Parts: sequence; structure tokens; C-alpha cells
Amino acid sequence: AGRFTKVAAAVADSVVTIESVSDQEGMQGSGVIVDGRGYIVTNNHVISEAANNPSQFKTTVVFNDGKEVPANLVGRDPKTDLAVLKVDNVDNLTVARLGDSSKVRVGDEVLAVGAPLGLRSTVTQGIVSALHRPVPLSEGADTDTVIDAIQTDASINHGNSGGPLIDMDAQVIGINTAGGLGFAIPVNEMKLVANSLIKDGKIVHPTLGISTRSVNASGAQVANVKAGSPAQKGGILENDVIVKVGNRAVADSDEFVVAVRQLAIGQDAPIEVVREGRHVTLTVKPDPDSTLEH
Amino acid sequence: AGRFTKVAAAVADSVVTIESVSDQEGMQGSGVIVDGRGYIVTNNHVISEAANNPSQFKTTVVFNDGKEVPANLVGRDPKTDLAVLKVDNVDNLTVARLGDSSKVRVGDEVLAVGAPLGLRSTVTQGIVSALHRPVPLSEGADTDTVIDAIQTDASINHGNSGGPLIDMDAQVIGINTAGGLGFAIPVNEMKLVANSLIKDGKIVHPTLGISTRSVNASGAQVANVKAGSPAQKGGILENDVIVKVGNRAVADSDEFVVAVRQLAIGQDAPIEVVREGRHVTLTVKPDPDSTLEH
Amino acid sequence: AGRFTKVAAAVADSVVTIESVSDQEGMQGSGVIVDGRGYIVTNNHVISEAANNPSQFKTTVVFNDGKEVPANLVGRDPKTDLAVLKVDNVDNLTVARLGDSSKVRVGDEVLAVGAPLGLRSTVTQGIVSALHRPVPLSEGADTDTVIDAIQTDASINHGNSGGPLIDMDAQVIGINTAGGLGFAIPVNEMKLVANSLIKDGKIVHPTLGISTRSVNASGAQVANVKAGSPAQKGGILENDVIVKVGNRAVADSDEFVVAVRQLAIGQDAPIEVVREGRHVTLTVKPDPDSTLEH
Repeated sequence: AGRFTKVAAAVADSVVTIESVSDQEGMQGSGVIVDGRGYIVTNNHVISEAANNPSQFKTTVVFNDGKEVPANLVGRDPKTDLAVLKVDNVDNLTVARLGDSSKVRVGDEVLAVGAPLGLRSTVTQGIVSALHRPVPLSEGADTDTVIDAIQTDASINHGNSGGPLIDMDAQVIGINTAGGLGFAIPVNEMKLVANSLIKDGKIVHPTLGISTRSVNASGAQVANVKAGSPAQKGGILENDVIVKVGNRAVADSDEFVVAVRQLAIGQDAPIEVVREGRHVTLTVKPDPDSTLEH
Repeated sequence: AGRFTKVAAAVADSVVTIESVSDQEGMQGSGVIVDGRGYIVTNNHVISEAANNPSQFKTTVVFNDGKEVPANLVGRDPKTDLAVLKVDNVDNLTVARLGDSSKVRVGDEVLAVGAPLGLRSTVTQGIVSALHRPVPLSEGADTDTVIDAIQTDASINHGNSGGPLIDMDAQVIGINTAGGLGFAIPVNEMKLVANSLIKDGKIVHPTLGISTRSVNASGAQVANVKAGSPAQKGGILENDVIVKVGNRAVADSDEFVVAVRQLAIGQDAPIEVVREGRHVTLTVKPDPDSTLEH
Repeated sequence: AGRFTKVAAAVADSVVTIESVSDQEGMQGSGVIVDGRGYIVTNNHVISEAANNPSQFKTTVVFNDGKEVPANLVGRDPKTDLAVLKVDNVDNLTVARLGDSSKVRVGDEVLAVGAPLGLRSTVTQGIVSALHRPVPLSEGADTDTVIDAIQTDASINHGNSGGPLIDMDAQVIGINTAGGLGFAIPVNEMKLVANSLIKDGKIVHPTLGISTRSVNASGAQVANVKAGSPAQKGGILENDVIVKVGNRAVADSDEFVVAVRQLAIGQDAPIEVVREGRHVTLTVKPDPDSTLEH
């Protein structure tokens, strides 16, 4: 048995097809069993259209052994392209073994696994090619976003989006997202997000009220500041060049989006700004993006 | 010597360049020696233009050691993108070792080998990423087709189309076809087809008289039914949704094309159809696509 | 520690980010330390714009440990897409170990390494897929060119262009160039070129005065002959089909460009030509492309 053949075989039972249909449309993606009670993690774009049009879409989970079971949406987070599903009273679930993405190294070998019964499901091979790489992501009326991601040269496509990125111990180290290099959501973010979606059906992310574009001082140049926003109360002005958010230096607007999200809500945070040749350090207190659930 | 270096080296002598030229055009592809009498398997699109314009095209086989020998066309099958060539009275042919594609597993490592002396011939590495994956294929006045294929994440391109897909035992498990994932014709189909082309210069495939498009019941929706066709005599009507052909469930029109071909000619076969909300099981007897050679 | 993880880690300190900025623009690429005095090899397209606009561009070398040091241009060769930089009085440089690209085999495993601190720097894995493969290359007012290159199925992109292509002994066997297969400049050419750029700030290549396009006799068809050129004095005429230059057969115009460059300047060289159905062998003496530095 080949070295990758064995690892691929060992997780097949933990990876499911997810299928949303209506009267005139179908979607299909991959997901992974992360909990014996029947919790399935997939990425938010796979179920996006079912979540926005629930009166017209039905969602099913098809298991490795061909069993087909109805599924219900627990929660979703368009900002990390994650989502959680739930099947009830299904026995003999093989649960995927979650790794620790803070121990992964540039150069480790990985498999990007799609669901064995997906229409065009793929399993691909490569290495980890970069870590903590911000990447933007665009399929419905959901917001665009950016994720600190794992980069790999294994192909990530429609056939394995939502499935797991797998180390050589057959451990999940990320969730593939196709929203020729590929990217996955690191499993440690996946755990935080999924933990919060299972409890509350929602996660709350920090917000500041800024829109930025990338810059020759280099960084994220402020394009617009919302009135009443934390940014306003903190003194940020248009044409300012953000170079640091909290204790994260900021290379461009993509890294800006990610840096705001790892701030604590309602705590003071330093913002470092280059303003008409002068260096300025402001202080902002991030707002929650959704005040009722907070 | 590297692990792949050794396998690549061990088959180089079995892989030949195939070269079709005229007064104003050239084509070039790869082929593989499958028989000591001098039989070479390549894919049909590599020689397509020589086969349709034989008064103007000449075909040559260039061997690993630089020898250049004239070649003759034994037979070709546009429906599986396969073709067989023949060189005469060439001694010391190293024949490729044919594997068994029914023993290949998702995850096995493979090499996709082009001819060592091809202009831009490539040798690439990956794994088997899916099995029995229908794929459509489009370079002359030949019919389009669909093949139950091996999928791999090794790159398949002009530089190794027609060469062999190779396991770690240096055994041929498929024929690469470029007609970023790649596909190959599984060696077990290759054997059946080539066996029939060497004997008869032709192969006969079943036909039904249907054209289909993919479907929300899901499957292959009937777009047109030929008059006098087996489909007519069997009761198939336009707007019917084929969901099963023989004992093969049918996911879309691509899998429909492949499912018809593994039917026996002139034997009764069940077709399962969804017709105005009702499920219907018809009975058709496939015709040969070419009645004289049958 | 994974097998590739170890090799990647072992060269990280030899690979630097190269950064050219102005008032309104930035470029960024990878380079590699090839000499303890502080010599860095990168490819010419990474620094092209700084070299043509030196009054407005500044060039910096950022090391693995975050240190940022000014850099100066030693010499560059657009014809091989190579360039040499120099940092002064930097201690504890880990110098990259140069391999021998004449010992590399089709099938060897390789890593294509970008600088660890590059914005979007990548590290990718594959095999050597072909050797001595001419490839054309196009980012400023620099000439286009063609290089006898190493081909690999490791991805080569903006994130590792200029970095090293690495064998499993952690030895540099080529310089990646992004000017889905990738190509690198073989390390043995890199050594010759860099040796000459460090001494003279220039390299002199042979020239003949011909422009060609590819051909049904196959080869490089002569499109134009400069007046006074070596080609003129040697008898080459338009519509001639060059099939051999020196002792290198010539498949197309791309291989023509490369074959001229390995000729000796000012020595007689045979050119083989097909002219109105007849085979003709001419004699040309290549001129230097730059007569003062010669």
C-alpha cells in the first residue's frame, strides 16, 4: 500500500458529501465529521445559497458508505468561510482527528481530500508552501473576506473544497477552500470558530469602520472612515497609511483585514499611522460587528 | 539514484515519439511499445489528421536511441481516443510492461511519461486523484467523446499525451490523454480496444440513438431521439430523465455516454426513467454503431 | 521532521528578499547568497526597472533574520535573465552550496524556494521534467531572450522567482525564473555568467545578425539578415532553413537563439542550411554583441 494511499484511506470515512438542492438548482461540496454527536464542518460558500434561501433549499449529508441523511445548519461565518452542520442520531460516526496547525512547517507533505462519493471529488498531494498568508475570498449575497491561510501546492478545487487538509499522521490541519496554488483555513481557527458556532449559532468579530487599499511608507491606505465608527473616535483620517494594528505589522490591505479580526472587542488597541510624512500612533477601541449577540 | 528517476529511466526505451508531417504541417505526440511484433499504442487525436488525410501525411516513429522508422496505422477508435501503430522488422524492442488498472488506488504515486526525444516532451509526477471519472474530450473532423478515466494531479500536456501513466513498479496503468488536473485512459480499456484494433482494424461500440443534457430527479435529460433508433422502439421520449443504464446509475450526460458503451450489443438492457414525476423502467436493445464490421 | 521540511529549512538562511522601490512603485523578488564577500544572484527581470532608472530606484536586501541592508548592482545579463548584487561588510552570511547541473536527471525531486520573508513568497515541490529545454522569456525595456533551461513541475511564480531550485542534498542546481510547468536557469550557466559579471560588470555574447521563425526540412527559417552582419559575409540568405549551428542541431527558432550563444566569438563555425531543396553548409564567424567590452 502506497504511503499516501494509506493516509487517504484512513480518513475517507470522516469526509462527507454535502448537497443542497432546490426545484431548479443543485450545489455540492465536501465536509468533515469533527464531533461524534454529528457535527460537520464545511466552508460557508458551499451552503451559502441554502442559508439565504431556506424555504427553497434542502441540505443532505451523504456518508462514505452511501447512507444519505438530512442535515441542519447550526451556524455559519462568512468572514472565515466556515460553516457547521448537524446530523441527528447517526451511529458509528468515524470522527476526524484534529491536528494543531501551529506545529505545521513549510515543506511538510499534505493531502487535500474531497468526499469519496462526490460527483467530481478529488484527492491531491503537495507540500505546505507558506503559512499565515492573507488571502482574499469572493457564491451569493455574502460579504467578501480575507483569511490568514495555509498555502499549499496541492491543487484545491471544487472537488475537494470543504474537505480536510491532512498531514502524514492522517490529522486534519486545515479546511480546504476553493473560494495554481491552493489555500486552507488553519485548523486552529476552525476550532475557535466552530466552537463558537455550536454554542451560539453565531460568532462576533471586531470592527473599526475603515476601508483601505494597498500602497512605494508601505501598507494599507485609508480610503473611507464611517461616521461614528471606532476609527473616527480614534482619530483616523482618510489618506492615512496604516502600518501596524495591535502588535501586527501590516503589509497591505489584505493583511489589514486579518489584523483587525485578531483584536479584542472593546479593548484599547494601538494603530500606527504615517500621516503627511510624520509617524503617528493612534488608539482605537474596536466595536463588535453584531451588538445584540455580543 | 532518486526514486522517480529510477522508474522514469526504466521505461524510457518503451516510449516513442510519433511524428506526422505533410508539405505544410507537422504533428508530434508520444506512444508506447505494447508488443514485440512492433505494435505501438497512442491516442487517436495524435494521428487524427494523418488518418483522415492519408494521401498527404506520413507517419514516423522515433525510438529512444534516435532510430527513425516508418509507421503504419493499424486501427483507431475516436470513441476511446486510442490508436494503434505498427513498425515492421525492428529488433531489440523493449516492450512496456502492462499493469492492471483495476488494482490502482486513490493516492498511489504515478509518473506521466512523454517520449525522451519529443520536442517539448515532459515527465511529471503526482498521485491518482480519482478513478472511474467520466471526462469529455474534444483535433480534426472526429467525433467528441467521453471516457471513464483515471484522474491524476500529475500534469498531462502536449509533451506527454500518448505516453504511459506509470506506477511505482514501472508498470503501465494508463495512457495519458491531453484531448490543472490530468486524465488517462485506464490500461484495461486500452487492452480491450487495442486487442480488437489489431485483429479487425476496427471496434464496434453499442449505440441507442439518444442525445442528452445534464440536470435539481437528477441525471441525463433526453434532448432528442432518432427515428428508428433502439431508443424509439424501447419507448424513450424527449424530456425523460435517464437515471440508470444497465446496472450503472447515471449522474449526468457525461456518465450517460460512458454507461451506454459498456452495454452488450443486441441484448436487452433496462433503462430507468423519471417521466412527469413518475418512475418508469424501459427496455432497449442497443444497436452496433457500425453494422457491417459487426 | 519531514523530508522536504528539512531541506527547505537548511537553505532558508541563503535566500534573501530583494526590494526595489521608488516614490510611486515597488518591486520584490528572491535572490540567493552565492559568495561570502556578499554576492547575491537574482534574475535580471527582478531588478530590471531599478537598473534602467537608477536615479529614482533604491534596492534593498532583507535577510532571513529580518536585517535590512542596502544593495548595489554589480552587473546584469538580460540574455540569460541573470543579475548580481552586492552587500558590503555583512558578517555571518550563510552561503548557498552550489551543485552541478550536468549531473541532474529527469525524475529527481526538487524544491523551488522563495525568500522566507517575501510578501507572498512560496516554496513548492516537484521533479525535474526535462533538461536542456529552450524557453523564451519576456519586465521593462529589456530584450526578449531564450534559455536552455531546466523544466520542472514544481510551480514557479512571483513568490519564488529569483530563488534557488534545490536538490535533495540542499544544493542549488538552478535559479528559478518566472519571466503549469516552471523553468530554472541551470546552475552551471549561472556560474559562468556570474563569474563574468563579478569581474567585468558585463558579459559578451556572440551575435550573427539573423532573425528567424520556426518551420513540415524543419528548423529555423531566416526572416531577415542585417547588412554587414557575419551572416551576410557568410552567405546566409532570407528563406534559408537553418538546421544546424556549430555542432547543435536546431529544431526551431527558440533552439536557434540558444545555439548561437554557445558559439565562440571570432572563430569559424559551420551553419547548415536547406536552400531551395538543396542542402548547403556555410561558414560564419560570430561577432561580439558588444565590441568595446570584448
